[PDB]
Amino acid sequence: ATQGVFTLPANTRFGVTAFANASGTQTVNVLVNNETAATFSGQSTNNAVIGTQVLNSGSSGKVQVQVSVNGRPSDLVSAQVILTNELNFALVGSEDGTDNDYNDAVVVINWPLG
Amino acid sequence: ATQGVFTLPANTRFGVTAFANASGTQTVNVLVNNETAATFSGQSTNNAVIGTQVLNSGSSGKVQVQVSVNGRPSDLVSAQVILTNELNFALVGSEDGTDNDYNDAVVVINWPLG
Amino acid sequence: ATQGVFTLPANTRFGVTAFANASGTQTVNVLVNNETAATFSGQSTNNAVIGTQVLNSGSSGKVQVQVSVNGRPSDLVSAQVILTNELNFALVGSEDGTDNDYNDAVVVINWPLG
Amino acid sequence: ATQGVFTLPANTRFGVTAFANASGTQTVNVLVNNETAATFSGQSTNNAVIGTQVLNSGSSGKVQVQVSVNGRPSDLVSAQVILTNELNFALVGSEDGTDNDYNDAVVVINWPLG
Ligand SMILES: CO[C@H]1O[C@H](CO)[C@@H](O)[C@H](O)[C@@H]1O
Ligand SMILES: CO[C@H]1O[C@H](CO)[C@@H](O)[C@H](O)[C@@H]1O
Ligand SMILES: CO[C@H]1O[C@H](CO)[C@@H](O)[C@H](O)[C@@H]1O
Ligand SMILES: C[C@@H]1O[C@@H](O)[C@@H](O)[C@H](O)[C@@H]1O
Ligand SMILES: [Ca+2]
Ligand SMILES: [Ca+2]
Ligand SMILES: [Ca+2]
Ligand SMILES: [Ca+2]
Ligand SMILES: [Ca+2]
Ligand SMILES: [Ca+2]
Ligand SMILES: [Ca+2]
Ligand SMILES: [Ca+2]
Repeated sequence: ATQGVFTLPANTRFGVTAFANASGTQTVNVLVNNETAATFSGQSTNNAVIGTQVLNSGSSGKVQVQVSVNGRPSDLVSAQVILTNELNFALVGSEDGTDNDYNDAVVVINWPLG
Repeated sequence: ATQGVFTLPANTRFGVTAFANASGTQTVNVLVNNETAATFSGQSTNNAVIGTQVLNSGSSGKVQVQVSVNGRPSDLVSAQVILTNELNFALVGSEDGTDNDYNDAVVVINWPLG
Repeated sequence: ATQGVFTLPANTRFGVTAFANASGTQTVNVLVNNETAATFSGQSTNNAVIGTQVLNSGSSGKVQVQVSVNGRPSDLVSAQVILTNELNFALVGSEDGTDNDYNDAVVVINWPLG
Repeated sequence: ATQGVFTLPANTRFGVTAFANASGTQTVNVLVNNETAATFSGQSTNNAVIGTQVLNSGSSGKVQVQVSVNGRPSDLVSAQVILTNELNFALVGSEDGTDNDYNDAVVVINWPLG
């Protein structure tokens, strides 16, 4: 099943934050309406924030997260959770190797802001 | 129902990260085994990452999040999600006022690390 | 925070199913646009399905679950989960007593159908 | 990533419930410790409960859901969500074709019971 793709309300600002837990350098791309809107890279085995940004979901609301390590696409897991019918999380884990911890890059998207 | 209380794996490192989306200055307290282990604070209406820290869940694994604004406790919502039976997120929203956006302080706990 | 309230896409069919795990008879009311659209009741300590039905979310998409036992509303917990950006679950637990297992009536709403 | 595999607490009763939304007849097999413990089959495009049963997670706590149509395995998605640190839902969707609604068989596992 496709993972790392989310439909947000149109024209809405959202936060995106990435963490690293891996020997490999993680590259996280965030695409809005199929175009790159943010890119974070970094290396940590201690959950360091490797980037945070606020983006607008645009006319389509389509947001996609991709993760790669030295060009090799990571396998992704994802889901969206909504609390009290108001607060949205779109969550992504990724695996760059064999241990299947799926934390090598972790991406959190949250909305609404403000 | 009680919110913002999570049972983590014992003796295990986790990340805790807080975001602010409010006019009021937020204070987030993270308790491990009923003792304050981290405090974050800030003021942003644009998702500032007011704190992020790696903690150990200790012998009992009990982790609790509390949020206050100028000394008044905020109302909390929370849940835990698990992806691919391995990757864990404990999620907290909080409301300091009347609009019920529940994003005034947002806290994400993630494990495992490394 | 309010619990058991969900915004579905407008005019969309959804499933609603309730289970019982308690000594007392559970009455589950499902409201669409703030009117009772279905009512289920039954008693089980073994997760019996006490009702299942297909409903339409109507013009507003507003769906609410309420649970009553022994003449009093139960305390509710809830969340919505979306898998692969397609499959939606709106989940409700409820507590009628003192043990805080929150399973006394469990309600599952799922969409889309077909 | 692997989907449809959950680790439950050992020796614990849980509910498993399957729904169908597809032209193809769905077959759902629920494995406990790698042996089939329940099986449900049926065709519906209206969310029929093609089966619901109480099982015991046994010594291993390993529960796996498989879905097929006339022997052809469906693609699975899944996640687990925990409410108020107490109430567990393990969720499965499945896709037997090309439209990616992932609702062709939907399986919900809930615990604890009683
Ligand atoms: C050496 O192990 C670490 O690094 C690899 C490669 O980045 C990760 O897959 C793994 O989960 C660990 O974080
Ligand atoms: C002025 O409104 C903003 O600030 C208040 C007080 O902090 C929040 O409750 C609200 O959601 C907005 O973020
Ligand atoms: C005809 O379309 C229906 O049946 C196919 C095959 O079962 C499903 O994949 C699809 O989602 C619809 O439910
Ligand atoms: C048999 C018992 O019945 C009620 O007291 C419930 O609140 C308990 O959770 C338990 O199910
Ligand atoms: Ca890894
Ligand atoms: Ca890792
Ligand atoms: Ca607010
Ligand atoms: Ca706010
Ligand atoms: Ca109870
Ligand atoms: Ca009960
Ligand atoms: Ca399908
Ligand atoms: Ca279908």
